[PDB]
Amino acid sequence: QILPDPLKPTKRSFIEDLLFNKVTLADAGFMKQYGECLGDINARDLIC
Amino acid sequence: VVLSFELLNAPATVCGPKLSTDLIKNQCVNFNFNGLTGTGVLTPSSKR
Repeated sequence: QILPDPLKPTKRSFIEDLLFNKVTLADAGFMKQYGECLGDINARDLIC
Repeated sequence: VVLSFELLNAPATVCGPKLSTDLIKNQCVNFNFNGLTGTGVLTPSSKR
């Protein structure tokens, strides 16, 4: 449970997956395109 | 004679002598709407 499992696609361990699931982030890509911001205006995105 | 009015906050039907042009969209332009001037890109909106 504390070491990565070769079978699963993830490179993390099970407990690490749980930990990463327990914290919510606004965005993870660090990439927001001008076309994306201009075209989803109705959303009023904080990052935009 | 005393003239009173309001500016750049509501509909207007009195204007100075100026020539209107066509509408350009999806392009960075200088714009002037009823006297409010600026620079930006104009797109169609879903707001009512």
